[PDB]
Amino acid sequence: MALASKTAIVTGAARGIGFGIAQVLAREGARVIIADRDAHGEAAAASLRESGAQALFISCNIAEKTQVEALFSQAEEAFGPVDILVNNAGINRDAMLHKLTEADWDTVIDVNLKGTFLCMQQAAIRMRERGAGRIINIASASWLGNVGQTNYSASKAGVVGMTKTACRELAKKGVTVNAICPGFIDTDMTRGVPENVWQIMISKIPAGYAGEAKDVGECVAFLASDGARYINGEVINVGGGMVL
Amino acid sequence: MALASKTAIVTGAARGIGFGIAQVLAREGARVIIADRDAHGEAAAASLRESGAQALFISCNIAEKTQVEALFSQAEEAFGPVDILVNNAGINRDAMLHKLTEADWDTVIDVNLKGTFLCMQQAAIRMRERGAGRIINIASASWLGNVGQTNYSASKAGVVGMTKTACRELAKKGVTVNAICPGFIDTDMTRGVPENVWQIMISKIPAGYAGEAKDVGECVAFLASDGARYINGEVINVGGGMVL
Amino acid sequence: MALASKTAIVTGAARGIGFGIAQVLAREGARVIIADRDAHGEAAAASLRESGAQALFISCNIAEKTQVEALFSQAEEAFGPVDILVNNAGINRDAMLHKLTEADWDTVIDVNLKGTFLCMQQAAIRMRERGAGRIINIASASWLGNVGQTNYSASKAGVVGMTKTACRELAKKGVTVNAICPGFIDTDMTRGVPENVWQIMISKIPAGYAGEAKDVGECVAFLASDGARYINGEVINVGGGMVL
Amino acid sequence: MALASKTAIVTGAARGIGFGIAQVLAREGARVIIADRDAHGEAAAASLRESGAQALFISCNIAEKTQVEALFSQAEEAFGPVDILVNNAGINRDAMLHKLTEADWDTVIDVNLKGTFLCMQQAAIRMRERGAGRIINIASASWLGNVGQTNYSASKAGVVGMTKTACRELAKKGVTVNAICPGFIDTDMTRGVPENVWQIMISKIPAGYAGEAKDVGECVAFLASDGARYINGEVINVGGGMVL
Ligand SMILES: NC(=O)C1=CN([C@@H]2O[C@H](COP(=O)(O)OP(=O)(O)OC[C@H]3O[C@@H](n4cnc5c(N)ncnc54)[C@H](O)[C@@H]3O)[C@@H](O)[C@H]2O)C=CC1
Ligand SMILES: NC(=O)C1=CN([C@@H]2O[C@H](COP(=O)(O)OP(=O)(O)OC[C@H]3O[C@@H](n4cnc5c(N)ncnc54)[C@H](O)[C@@H]3O)[C@@H](O)[C@H]2O)C=CC1
Ligand SMILES: NC(=O)C1=CN([C@@H]2O[C@H](COP(=O)(O)OP(=O)(O)OC[C@H]3O[C@@H](n4cnc5c(N)ncnc54)[C@H](O)[C@@H]3O)[C@@H](O)[C@H]2O)C=CC1
Ligand SMILES: NC(=O)C1=CN([C@@H]2O[C@H](COP(=O)(O)OP(=O)(O)OC[C@H]3O[C@@H](n4cnc5c(N)ncnc54)[C@H](O)[C@@H]3O)[C@@H](O)[C@H]2O)C=CC1
Repeated sequence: MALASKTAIVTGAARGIGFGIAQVLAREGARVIIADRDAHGEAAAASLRESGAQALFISCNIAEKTQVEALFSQAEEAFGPVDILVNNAGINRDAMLHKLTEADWDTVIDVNLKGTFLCMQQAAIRMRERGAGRIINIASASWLGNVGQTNYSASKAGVVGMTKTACRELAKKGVTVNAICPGFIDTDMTRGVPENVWQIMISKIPAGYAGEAKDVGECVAFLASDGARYINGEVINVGGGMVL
Repeated sequence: MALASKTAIVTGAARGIGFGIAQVLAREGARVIIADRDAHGEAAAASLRESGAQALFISCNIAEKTQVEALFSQAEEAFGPVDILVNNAGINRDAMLHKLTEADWDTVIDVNLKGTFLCMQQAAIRMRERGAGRIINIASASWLGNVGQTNYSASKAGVVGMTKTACRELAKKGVTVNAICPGFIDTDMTRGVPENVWQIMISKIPAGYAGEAKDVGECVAFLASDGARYINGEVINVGGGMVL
Repeated sequence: MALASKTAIVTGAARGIGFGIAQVLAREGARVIIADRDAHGEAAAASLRESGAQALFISCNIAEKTQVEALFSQAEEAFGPVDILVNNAGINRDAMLHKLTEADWDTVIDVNLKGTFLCMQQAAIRMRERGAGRIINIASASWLGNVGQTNYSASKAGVVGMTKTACRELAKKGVTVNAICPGFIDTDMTRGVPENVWQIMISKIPAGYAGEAKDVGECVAFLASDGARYINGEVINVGGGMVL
Repeated sequence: MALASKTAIVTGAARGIGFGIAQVLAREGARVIIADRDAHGEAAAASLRESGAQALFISCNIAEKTQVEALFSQAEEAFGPVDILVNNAGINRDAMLHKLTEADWDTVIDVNLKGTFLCMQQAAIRMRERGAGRIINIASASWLGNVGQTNYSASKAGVVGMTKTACRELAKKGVTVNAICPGFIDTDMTRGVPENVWQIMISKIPAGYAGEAKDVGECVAFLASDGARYINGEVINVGGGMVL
């Protein structure tokens, strides 16, 4: 029970990787705020409660500062000081560089990059006064480039930059800020693809299988623990050796 | 005369690194569009003309798609197909993570990241049809983190991500896309800093001095030449060995 | 008890980081072989036994293939199949590039690089047949350069290269191979340094203090567990955010 | 004529990449020492002389300190102070990690890593007193791992480590030390492979073709010039965007 008596916000935790992260944190004893724009977040929180954990859904669009301020206020009123923030919420609006619309650019930056910043900021305001904390950002293997992902790669590389900046500003205050880059993970987004394509992606992964949400969760749980106090500003790939 | 009969757009070329880049490109025979939001860009273009080069100022705010579309239209009407794009325009609005205003976040992302995207997009639309081209993005040593630069580091890491994405999309079309990360360069932006700070930055540079605009220019000119056809998706530091 | 019923070899585990790693692995239930060239390794093993763990010292100079073959034979006779190898043993013989003697070059490469290879090889021979395993190499922040460390940086960068190579060869066989780069850790090697130097290294560490052996140990224990099955070929810095 | 009145040693310049580098340096006006263990080096030097350049073959096995000392003595007696050292000489003795013989390990480290060190050392002794110089090391895309190349990847990552170390020690003395990582280059070593295999390797290169020796040469020539004085400790890939 490595995270007993700790409070964690996981953004985008209604489903997929976020939900897997929330399960693992809950398994290790954390009180978990499921922060999501979608109301299925209530079902995710309920699922954690049914397994014996303490959990609460808070509706939040991370791209809106006032909603993010409200998320942190409410979270702390309910479960006390936020020890752990996991910035997992994100979207794709893929297109080739020459075709990408301004709207599809704007929206991906707004959620993945700005939204992540807004949450990091709220965590930082609080954590720097308490002298403790964990911020863990979910980036992507696409941060060093991927076809069709000018907006997404920009946003996720941006997240890595902020991660490293925040490490420098907050490390002396007892806070760690790290990034995880999932490789190819089995979720709803990756499942709905022709089976021939799936096999091509698998053949790019030296380990020979797609990861699960819980593989990302295990790495988050480790970075969130006291044993990872000296890991700061890192980018850890969770992709079975896969070089995108 | 490595760039004879080539047309280059250099954004942010009214002063500083951009102007140095434009000088070197002009020295190697390029026709140079000085693209800048500031009207001093006319004086910069005039200075190149007085030295014997062909040059033209076009007023442009790279954050506005319609102005960027106009920049490329006019550039091509005047000097023919754009062979080389140098995305140098950028700004700082520094602040610690816990203090950074939403406006200061927005503006830096809008210029450095989105602006760079808009220009890359216009270049890509054209260059992929011609089967030739050079895109060179000026990032920063701050892309892997720097105190006070949550917004700036996000934006510049983002530029690195897009650079690598564009390399993957465009390399087979005979186009290279690379990034230069200047370290500490002597310009108007770095000169207007307390003298105590300047000395701290100098002591971080193994070479023992601040670089000049022309040092960045020389690297741009090399990447722009036919001899660098096989360099693609690279991040080259021009910082006298400086590890930020 | 994440490593119950697992057998681990930790090279260089008589003292310092190696001994800390061995403690943490033992705490999580592993049977630990203390492999070291120094006979104080018997005391380290005894200390683990006195705390309730199973542990055995085996004398070994990792630079000698025949001794490494003997280490693995004996280890397996005593505690059964080796599930985990931690290549921690290493030395410094620092000197500026222009002064470094051939003997001091030879010895550092022989231990840090070749020794690590020999042990990796023995682990690989066995692990690839069993379809399971963990190899964790202790590299150094010096792998991307450090004054006075031509031989050491060469050796540790070399270790990173082998780590990534081995990930590619072994991942499909259910084995992970990862590297940890400690930053500045408080051990016998770092304590025996002029006090003026110590203070300079501390001022480079954003966290504000030198790490302990157990900080490296916690990261090893995580990578050795089933929860890190999808982390492969990584280089994880354990240095309180320190950029050397 | 960017390198007029400069003296360059290129190791391994009897054929392949080394010979291409020597051609480009000679084209830009350098006096070139072809340093090689093979006597075909005399023919390579003769070929440069027939094109109008000044060139000299010196027999040298870079793994032997006394021969390297002799190489630098003779080179300077013939063509005056060595301004540029290109450490290109290297070998492969590939094998899987579990099969690699001790002899094949030893020989690759001895040539690629130790040999490169010995030459760097001789250059450094001289260049640090003169207050000027260029060292350019040919590494490989394999430095971040490649199947069957435990020894080669170790050796080439090692070269990158030394490169960065030497940058830190020598930058303040007006010397730059950089590394080039060729991707997939058309030489005698790469030509002797079944044509079906070659096409698979080509399809992994975003640029869509294999590089030539002269592509590496162009990058060396640039780094060797005065225009690259502010590039130091860099690893530049010359591989058409190819991520190994
Ligand atoms: N699927 C994969 O294999 C990989 C995923 N990632 C990243 O990991 C993270 C999780 O991805 P998945 O589970 O695959 O995605 P998903 O789409 O299954 O889940 C995303 C969740 O975030 C929420 N969300 C979206 N926009 C939001 C906003 N503005 N405010 C609050 N919540 C919002 C959604 O409602 C949803 O519940 C994302 O950041 C994704 O980009 C990175 C690499 C690979
Ligand atoms: N000076 C340094 O040490 C470093 C500079 N950089 C980057 O290099 C680039 C140039 O830097 P400096 O010359 O120091 O900057 P500077 O501030 O001296 O000049 C920047 C130029 O860019 C133009 N510009 C700004 N926003 C624009 C827009 N939206 N549209 C069109 N033009 C615009 C400005 O009008 C100005 O002419 C910037 O992107 C900067 O972030 C990166 C690392 C270090
Ligand atoms: N302390 C620090 O801040 C850092 C340490 N490291 C690395 O961490 C590892 C451990 O370092 P410390 O515990 O600080 O050093 P240490 O010198 O205190 O302990 C080294 C141990 O390894 C053993 N060893 C040396 N050569 C050997 C050989 N040929 N065969 C078997 N055993 C051998 C020694 O007998 C000793 O027991 C080393 O590889 C070192 O390079 C890396 C970065 C920072
Ligand atoms: N061919 C390729 O695609 C790639 C080559 N490289 C590296 O680039 C460099 C040149 O490669 P190639 O031209 O293909 O090699 P090559 O095998 O065609 O030529 C290498 C030259 O180095 C010489 N040499 C070998 N050992 C020596 C020693 N101990 N002292 C002095 N000279 C010695 C040989 O006699 C030969 O003339 C090597 O370091 C190689 O590992 C790296 C990545 C890809």
